[PDB]
Amino acid sequence: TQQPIVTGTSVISMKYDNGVIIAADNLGSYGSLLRFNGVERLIPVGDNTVVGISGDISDMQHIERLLKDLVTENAYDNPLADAEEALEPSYIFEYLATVMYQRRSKMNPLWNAIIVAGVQSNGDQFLRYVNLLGVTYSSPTLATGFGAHMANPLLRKVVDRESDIPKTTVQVAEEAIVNAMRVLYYRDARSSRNFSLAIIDKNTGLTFKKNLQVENMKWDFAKDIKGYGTQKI
Amino acid sequence: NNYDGDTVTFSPTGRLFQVEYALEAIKQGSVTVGLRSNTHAVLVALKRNADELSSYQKKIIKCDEHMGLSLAGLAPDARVLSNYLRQQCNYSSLVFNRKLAVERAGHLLCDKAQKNTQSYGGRPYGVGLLIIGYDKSGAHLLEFQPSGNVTELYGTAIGARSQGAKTYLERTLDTFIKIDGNPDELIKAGVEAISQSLRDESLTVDNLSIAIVGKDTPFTIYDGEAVAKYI
Amino acid sequence: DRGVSTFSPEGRLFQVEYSLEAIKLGSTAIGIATKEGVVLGVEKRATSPLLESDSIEKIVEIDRHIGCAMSGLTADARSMIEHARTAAVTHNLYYDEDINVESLTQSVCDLALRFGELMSRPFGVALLIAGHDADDGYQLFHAEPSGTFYRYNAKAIGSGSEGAQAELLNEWHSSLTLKEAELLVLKILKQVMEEKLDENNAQLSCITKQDGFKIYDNEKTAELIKELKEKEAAE
Amino acid sequence: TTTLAFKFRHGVIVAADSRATAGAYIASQTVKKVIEINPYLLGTMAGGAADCSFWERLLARQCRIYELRNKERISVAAASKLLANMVYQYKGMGLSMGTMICGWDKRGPGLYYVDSEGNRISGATFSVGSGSVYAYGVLDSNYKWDLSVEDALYLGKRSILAAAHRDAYSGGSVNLYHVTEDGWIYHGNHDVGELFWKVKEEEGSFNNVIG
Amino acid sequence: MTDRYSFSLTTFSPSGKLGQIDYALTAVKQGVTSLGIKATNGVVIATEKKSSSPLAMSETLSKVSLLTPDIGAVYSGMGPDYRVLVDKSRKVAHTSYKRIYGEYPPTKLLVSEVAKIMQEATQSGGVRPFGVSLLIAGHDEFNGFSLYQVDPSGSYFPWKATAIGKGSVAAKTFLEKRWNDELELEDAIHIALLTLKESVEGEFNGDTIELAIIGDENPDLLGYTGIPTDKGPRFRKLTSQEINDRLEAL
Amino acid sequence: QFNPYGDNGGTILGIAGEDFAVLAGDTRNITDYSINSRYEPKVFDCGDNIVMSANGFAADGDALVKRFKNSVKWYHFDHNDKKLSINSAARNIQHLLYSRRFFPYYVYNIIAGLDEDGKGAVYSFDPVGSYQREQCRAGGAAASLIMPFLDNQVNFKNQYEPGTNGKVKKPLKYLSVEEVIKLVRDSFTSATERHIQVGDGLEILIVTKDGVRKEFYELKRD
Amino acid sequence: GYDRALSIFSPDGHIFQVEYALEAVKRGTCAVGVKGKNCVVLGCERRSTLKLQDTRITPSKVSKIDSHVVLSFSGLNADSRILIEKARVEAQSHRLTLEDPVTVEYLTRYVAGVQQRYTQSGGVRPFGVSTLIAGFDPRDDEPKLYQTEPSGIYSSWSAQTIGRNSKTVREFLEKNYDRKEPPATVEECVKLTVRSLLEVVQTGAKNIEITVVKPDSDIVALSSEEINQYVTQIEQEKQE
Amino acid sequence: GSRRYDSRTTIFSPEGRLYQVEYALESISHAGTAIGIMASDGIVLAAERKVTSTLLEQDTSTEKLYKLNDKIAVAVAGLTADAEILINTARIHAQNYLKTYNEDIPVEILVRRLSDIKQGYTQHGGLRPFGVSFIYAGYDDRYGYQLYTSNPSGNYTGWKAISVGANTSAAQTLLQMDYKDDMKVDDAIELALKTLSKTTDSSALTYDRLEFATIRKGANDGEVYQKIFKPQEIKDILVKTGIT
Ligand SMILES: *[B]([O])([O])[C]([C][C]([C])[C])[N]C(=O)[C]([C]C1=[C][C]=[C][C]=[C]1)[N]C(=O)C1=[C]N=[C][C]=N1
Ligand SMILES: [Mg+2]
Repeated sequence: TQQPIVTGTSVISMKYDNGVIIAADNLGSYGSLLRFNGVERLIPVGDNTVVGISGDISDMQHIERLLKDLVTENAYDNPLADAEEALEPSYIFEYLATVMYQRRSKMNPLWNAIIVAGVQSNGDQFLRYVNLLGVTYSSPTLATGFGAHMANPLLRKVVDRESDIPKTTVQVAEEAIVNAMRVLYYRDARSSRNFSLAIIDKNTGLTFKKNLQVENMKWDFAKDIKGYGTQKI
Repeated sequence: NNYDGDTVTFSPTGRLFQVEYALEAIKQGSVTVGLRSNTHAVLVALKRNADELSSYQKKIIKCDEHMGLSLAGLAPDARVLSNYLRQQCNYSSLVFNRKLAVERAGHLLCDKAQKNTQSYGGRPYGVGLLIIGYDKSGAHLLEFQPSGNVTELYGTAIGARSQGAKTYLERTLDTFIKIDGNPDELIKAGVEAISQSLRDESLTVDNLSIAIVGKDTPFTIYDGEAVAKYI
Repeated sequence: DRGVSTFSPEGRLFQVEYSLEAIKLGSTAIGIATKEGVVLGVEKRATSPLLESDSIEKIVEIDRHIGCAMSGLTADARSMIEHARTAAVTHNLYYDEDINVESLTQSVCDLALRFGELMSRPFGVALLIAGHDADDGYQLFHAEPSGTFYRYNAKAIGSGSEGAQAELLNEWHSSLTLKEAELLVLKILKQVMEEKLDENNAQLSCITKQDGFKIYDNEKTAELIKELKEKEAAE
Repeated sequence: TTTLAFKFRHGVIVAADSRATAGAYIASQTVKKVIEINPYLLGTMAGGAADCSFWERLLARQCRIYELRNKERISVAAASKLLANMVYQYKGMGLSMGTMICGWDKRGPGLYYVDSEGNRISGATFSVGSGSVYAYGVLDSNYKWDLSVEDALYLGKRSILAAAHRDAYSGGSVNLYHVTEDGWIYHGNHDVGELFWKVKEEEGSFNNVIG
Repeated sequence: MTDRYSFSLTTFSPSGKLGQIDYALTAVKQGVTSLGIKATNGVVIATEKKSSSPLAMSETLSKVSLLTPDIGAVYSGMGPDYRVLVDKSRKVAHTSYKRIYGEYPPTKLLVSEVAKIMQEATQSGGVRPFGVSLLIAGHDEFNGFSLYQVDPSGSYFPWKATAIGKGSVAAKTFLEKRWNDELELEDAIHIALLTLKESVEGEFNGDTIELAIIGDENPDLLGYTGIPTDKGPRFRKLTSQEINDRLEAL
Repeated sequence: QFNPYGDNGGTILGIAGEDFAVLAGDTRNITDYSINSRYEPKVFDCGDNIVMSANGFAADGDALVKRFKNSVKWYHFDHNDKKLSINSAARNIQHLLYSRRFFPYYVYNIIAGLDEDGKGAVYSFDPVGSYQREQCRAGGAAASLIMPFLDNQVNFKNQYEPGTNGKVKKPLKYLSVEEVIKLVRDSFTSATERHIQVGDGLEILIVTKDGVRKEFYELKRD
Repeated sequence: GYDRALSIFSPDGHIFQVEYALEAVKRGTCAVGVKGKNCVVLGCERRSTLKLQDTRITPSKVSKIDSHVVLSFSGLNADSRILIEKARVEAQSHRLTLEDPVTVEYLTRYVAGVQQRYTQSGGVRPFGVSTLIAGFDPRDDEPKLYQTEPSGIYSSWSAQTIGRNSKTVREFLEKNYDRKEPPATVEECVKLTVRSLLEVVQTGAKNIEITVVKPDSDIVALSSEEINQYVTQIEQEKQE
Repeated sequence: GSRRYDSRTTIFSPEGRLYQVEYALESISHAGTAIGIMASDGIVLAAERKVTSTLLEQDTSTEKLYKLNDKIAVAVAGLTADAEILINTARIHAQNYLKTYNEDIPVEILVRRLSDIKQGYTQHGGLRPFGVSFIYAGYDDRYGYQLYTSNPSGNYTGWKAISVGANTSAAQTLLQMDYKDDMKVDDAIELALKTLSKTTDSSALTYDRLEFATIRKGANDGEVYQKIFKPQEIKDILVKTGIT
């Protein structure tokens, strides 16, 4: 049993017709202090998987090392390591899910919420969640922390059920994710303007975008707001 | 001679006699054949009886839905090694949601057998195994020796009089490899291969044991009247 | 000296082969499987007339549906029986059912090769495990110290085994009744035994689906011996 | 829960209700709280269903290997003692069991009370569970050694009914057993709803209730 | 790996002999001569510093060792075995006595502990006996001055005077003629030097001889003042110069 | 302080027929007042004509099912591909549950299939292994909403025959699979109305001698 | 730990260490057991090579395992103490867990199991001891007499002897003991036990020990004079 | 591996003897003779030190006679180092018993415990046995004065008079001749010294070659006193009995 110290906030994601999108801001908070501004919380595994992590950053860095070691170990005595016997999103997820549940069962958890996004060998989209309790679930849209409360409602307006996935393009899906990140910057007190975004497509592969910023923000209406009720000046 | 008392002792010519004696137990064992195409992989085994009142000792063991083996030598040692394979196949599924690659299954058996050849007190395994399976890179056939040596092959045979079946497969190499999408013809080639190792006795209904795995075929064993079709 | 788990140049474990020689010195035990049941019979072989023969326990219950006869160093069989009984009852605990005869035999045979430098040597006793289950019906198994087990229609182990097995070769057929099997075991036991066969120096038992495993009374066996004598004198 | 058992001239009667509760919610009304250890041995369940079920089924397996080893049926005293020693290892760990071990052995009919606290008591009459307090009134007032099997079966049935009526956590149905030297005999499942009205009419009892 | 020698390497032969102990005693016989003499007001222990090479600094190799402030030791036989026994002897004096009773052990009980360690090497699995005989001189309040010999078997005997190693038979005869119960410490040192000269071939001086005494308390060697009851160690190693001074009056 | 347990909501329902059995459960997964998934399967085909659902804490439910599927696999290996009967599976599951008596699987488990006589069978489990065979059983969040309805409409409780006035009960006539599925759908539709953790979808697994069949029905998404 | 396999098979199928343990039993002093109609008598030889012995304190040959069961032996004396201690511990453990004293058959089965365990365990040698275990089961009047040996086999006997010259006394018992009519009284049973030892013992003075066990935990050891009266009567009848 | 070098200390010979026990007894037969004699009013322990030297410090020396507690003492024959291991274990056992039951340990119970330890080294562990034979002299309120012996086999027996070590055959014959049941301590003292004087391999029996001890109720009223004799006291008793 511990408490989280340096933390990362929401990770958000969704499926679209040819793949998946995932995003997360670049902040490492220390309670109410916005301490570390250059923290990458999306970690690619090969060219077909991206693991997005929220929660304790020290435990994130530990998981990041486990994944790096997993790739090394998979290549051992494996001539098809870059082909048929490469790591799949489903393999990577089940491994983490196994680790998370085992750690909670020893009353010493990895204080994280994780979303594994990727595309399988057969072109199928993979998107599944796991957390410190070992709880797992899958949905067309997935989000952690505040994203669950604010992002999911917006992303579910695009993909409300399974049948909406083929009807959703990459441009529409990215637009929805970027909008959600803006909303989280308006409303989450432990968020940052700077974020990373990753697209895993079955045709165009893995596209990893860094140093993105929330833009097209609405603040001008603030000038007209005066006092808390009766004040006019 | 003076260097065969235990597994921990090299001979003056660099030989390990206890391992060689374990290898001898395989040659005493009943014949078993393995062969594959690009779509399927087949095991054929000649079972042995104690007498006319006795049953015919089982030769083939299932390890997973996509993998299994045939044995020749000490049957209990095959039970130990197959139990290990069952666990490893199972660890791969539970932890990684991943079917164990046949090549990696061979590497694990090699390493398990090796530990018994370098340490004092223990003994080498006294059995040879032919592992077949269908994984993400297609059909596979492996040969396991208790020295630790594992080899991927198109076809092979181990046990008594296995040289006859091995020569046949070496001639038929170009033919049986092309038998794709036809399980019965691939088994026929295996039954014809094991027939080259027979003397005096012939293939009867409770004598023959066949197993197959493939693209849309789980590892299944055929015994009794199920193999009368191929006699 | 030399390792306990050492292979011979022929590819056999010395200790396993030597334990098989000890089993050849043991008293005779015979098993016959039929569609009406499996019969088990043993030679008691008391070393002295003062020895109370009814205390000689070479036929043993493992469960209601599984029996067991032994031959060789019979003291070694006690821990095997104990394991078998535990395995049978434990499976009933975990699965609310009777355990398959083959599965029980496999569990006993797993102990066999657990020796090295675990126990210090192989078992010096062979077992005839007879029983019934719903899947494979009436069954008879021969469990060796090699860890190998063969199923048999009929089998003899002990000192008069090869002579008895040849006799079982000719006499057994798939339509044998239980009564015919009882007399057949008595006949072959009488043939290979040193002393004259009676109810006190030989013991019968059977396993049926209805009544389960039963060791025969000396009064019941005595009648089967008298029935045997008369039918041999009939021609 | 209401369970009872008592020794008498012609063996031992064993009776129990069938209600399982989860707070105020009635989870089940078809619970077998009498356990068949062996054809000459019974065990009752009260408190933790999981605990009582597991340890008494593990007992039955202990009692069975005893029979194979010793060519003899285990005594009620020895069986009760194995259970008591088993649960004593986990004392303070949170086990919740209130059981009776009922049977007939060489010493005649036998009845032992065993719980997770560590008590193991031999007695002619027991009742355990939340509704035991109601059952004891009917038992103590009508219990004799010279009881017929018919009257004894009714007494155990009537005693459960008394508790099922008053105790909110007891009810559903009554399971009856009679243990003889030739083994236990099951005497059926009796719905309390139907049984209550029947007893009310035939006996005249429960006048305060309208029917 | 694992130490798989869990069986005894020293066993009884048909004649009743414990071979390895006898062979250890043979190794002691080959060793350089060392001796001990007990006086009325002290004890002396002495040996030859057999230098393996003239380039070797023999001062760095100490054959005579302090075990406690009032107990010293010398040996004959295998040097490395002696060195580890001294390490263990120093430690056991603390762990099995000083940390319990708050004072240093009496000579006989420290000897008893060393003896035990040597006996165990004679019976325990996968070890050979120690190839040394020890001479342990010491003083304690209630037993006074004492001198003990300890053999590879673990057996120990108290001596008025004795010798072990190369020329022990001749040296013990020499000591029998010279020893009496009225000897002062200086007389014992003189006899020790006379006895030791007979077994030495080459150079015989303070640089080739190692000699120490158990005698009066040395407050100058204590290292601190302020506690009346602490009066300093009775063990003292004689210097090269101090030995040479007594070789002129020899 | 770290709490190793959670509540993922969900509700399940098992009904045993004369020669069939159904195991139904909603597809909604939740934490607190949030929805995790509108379609997260909760009832599984475990092999040997046995279906299973472990409702409550999803992580413990997934582990138990995973372990039972594993137990079935090894039962085939160890006992010559013998079919695991429903009564044998039930007893095995108790021992899986009680192996964690002092750190329980926080789930309410139900399995369904056919007994060895071919009749429909449902077994119900508490978190620590107490089990029993039942004809009708709901488990999980809205269990208390559904069970009283099933007592009335499956076992005809408190129902008597008109004209007799409480003297003669309504006879226990058997139900068909089509009649049972109607009761299942009405149970979940009613539970959806009054329980916030119930909704989104309903997946039913029907077991017969022919095998395991599935049926899916939408539920309200509010 | 010392794991060496000392008890192993030889080419002819013999475990020599177990067979050499029987030779230690052959060297041991003679012990005899005879069961009558309502009693069991245990006779034991005392070798008269050892005089100046204190017979008060010297370990007696017959040991009580419980109030109703006794154990005598032949072979290594030190080994027998280990089996007796284990048997005594088990006897109390049985009373403690099952609330009944051990049956004679159960106690024998335990001791025999211990002996067997030492024939296939690493780092240990077999017990050089054979035992005679006698007594009466709780609430039973049927006499019980069992024998064990180093290999671990055990069996029930109407009458039996073990130790040195046991071949001779067994010969005597086989012709003198009638199964249809066993020693009806204590006198007849003791007399037959003393007679059997007189075939081997030498002098009938302090060389013969006798212990009578009767039902319901009635165990007593005869004195020198009481035994000497049997020795006197036997030889006076023999002079004819 | 290591098997090659294992002597196998715990095995039977074809004749059913324990090799190492027999060879340990052979060792003990060369050790100095120790004698124990039990009288009605006490026990005597006498023992011969092995070929001593004039330069041996006798008054502070102890190789034969050891104190286990206030009521029990032992005479040693064999390897002294091996004996001290066992002696310390026996001292601890006596104190354990006293702590547990608040009563002094009965003699036989202490003897059985030590003998069981010796037995263990002959049956398991693969180690050589202790090359030691003890004579136990002790008193308790159950059996009174008691003499026991134990040897490397772990077998123990009770005695009126007994010898261990060298020349036991000769010594036992002499004791068997002159011993009587109504004997007293002063007479037993004389018998012990006379027996040693005749069986000794030395030219003459002197004070410096002996260890001597008595256990007497010759303590003021109902209690027992152990007397380990000093060199001068052994010299006086040698003159008194008329040996020197
Ligand atoms: B009885 O009331 O003791 C009863 C006996 C049990 C064997 C079914 N116990 C319960 O009903 C308990 C709760 C309880 C109520 C009153 C006293 C003590 C305990 N409930 C359960 O065991 C249970 C099991 N599974 C589901 C729900 N409840
Ligand atoms: Mg709803």
